[PDB]
Amino acid sequence: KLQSHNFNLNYNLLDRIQTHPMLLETKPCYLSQEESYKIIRNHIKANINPKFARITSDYDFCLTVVKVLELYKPHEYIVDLNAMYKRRKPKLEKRFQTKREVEIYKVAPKAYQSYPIVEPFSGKDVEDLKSNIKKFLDDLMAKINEPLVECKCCKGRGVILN
Amino acid sequence: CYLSQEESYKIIRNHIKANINPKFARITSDYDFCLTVVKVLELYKPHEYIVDLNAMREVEIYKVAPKAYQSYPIVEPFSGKDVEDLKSNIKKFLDDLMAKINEPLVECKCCKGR
Amino acid sequence: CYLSQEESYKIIRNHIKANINPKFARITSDYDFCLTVVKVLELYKPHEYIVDLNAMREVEIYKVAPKAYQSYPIVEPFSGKDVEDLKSNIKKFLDDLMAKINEPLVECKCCKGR
Amino acid sequence: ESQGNESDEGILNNIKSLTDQVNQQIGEMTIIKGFQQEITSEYRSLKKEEVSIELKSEMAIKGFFSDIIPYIKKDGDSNYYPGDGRRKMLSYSIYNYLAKKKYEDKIVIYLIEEPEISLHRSMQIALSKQLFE
Repeated sequence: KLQSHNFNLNYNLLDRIQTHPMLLETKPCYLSQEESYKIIRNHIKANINPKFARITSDYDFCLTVVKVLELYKPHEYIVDLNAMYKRRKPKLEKRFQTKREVEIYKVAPKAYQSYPIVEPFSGKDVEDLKSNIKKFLDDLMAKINEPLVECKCCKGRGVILN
Repeated sequence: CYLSQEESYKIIRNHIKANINPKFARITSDYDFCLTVVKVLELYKPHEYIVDLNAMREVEIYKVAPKAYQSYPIVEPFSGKDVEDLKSNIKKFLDDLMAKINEPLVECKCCKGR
Repeated sequence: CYLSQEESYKIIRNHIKANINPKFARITSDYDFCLTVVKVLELYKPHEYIVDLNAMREVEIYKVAPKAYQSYPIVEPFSGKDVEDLKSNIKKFLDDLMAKINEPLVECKCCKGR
Repeated sequence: ESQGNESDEGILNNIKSLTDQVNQQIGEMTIIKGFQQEITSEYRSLKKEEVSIELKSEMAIKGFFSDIIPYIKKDGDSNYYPGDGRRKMLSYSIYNYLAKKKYEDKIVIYLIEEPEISLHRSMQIALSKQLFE
């Protein structure tokens, strides 16, 4: 059946000596750090529903996807365009917003700002590693594709399945 | 004997800080020029965050300022006929106000907090 | 099995803010890098400033910080052999810590709190 | 030079916490986070260096002492102003204030050259009283 894997993988330095290279695939393995982040970033770009969630910052060093939820009543509030400066007189302006965006998932291949570092993918077998990647990949996608309407009974607060 | 604007704001701030129910509400901004109270939209109080680790919309009630500052509401200077009229008026104002702050949150039905 | 240095600080802050009793103790510095809760060296709780208008040394208890910051005592990472053992340890430390902070003030005896 | 008591020390530490929170809050803005994230990518594309670019207020980094300045505040007015003649007059009171309590260990000689330049004649008489009376 062979490895049949496009992505490269690594093994423990100590346990390689006693084994054979052809027998390395069945032994426990872990994926690379940047490789793990690259896999997650590439799948997210291809799989997220644009309506349900929006990806704000995708970079080689950071990744942020936020959840877009629509408030049934169009939210209206007042903003100040002079709020960045204290001395001059305030000037008010009306703004209507309908899609309130909340941060859901964010990750980085390495320590950058406050982003959480992605953990490397690990598996006892190359196919076991693939299943672990697939299961976690589907879990993340499922969190992204959660439906989004706000409660009429529960004004404000959060979301209800739809 | 009408209380002025500044010390009227002082007693509300001191009373709010003194008797508040942190399980039900919290103070975000506590400044001599502005005061903000928000509602804790979160569950029962004892050790909720301590159990979810094992498994591994903001709202405001009262805003007040002694003087015009940003968009904060202006505090009203307490007025009354005499000293005991102030004491009665101030007392009832604080309780009805602060009952609103410490009022237990609405379960809100269909969203059940989500 | 031990919790992270920052995570250890995070839970104490969130839970201290939860059950804090404004009658006995007050939270002064509440920042992502430091935390300082002091006692209320003051008399009975309800309606003192009100009777004041009718008439007409601060002590810190807990100081913690996730990282070395100013002179704040450093936080300790919750370490447990078993995760449930850690959960029992984290709870016991918190009640011991927070029963201390809610302990009613001493009567002050000789100087009568003056 | 002035003595610092414990209460002032507590206020000094409290201010440092406030300025730190200001810098932390700046980094929490979306437009600030958006710019510094992409400008980091632009820099990384320029040169493969492992750095990050952050926007912080200069005062919050150096400390409140770095940019503290006197403000001539007219009584009954809440506005703070950086007039011009009052600046010249107040600049002399700083010299007056320092003269009293700055150099107690040396002989201080003042070389005042043409003080009347761009000075109102009423202020010239005021300076005359300071020099001789």
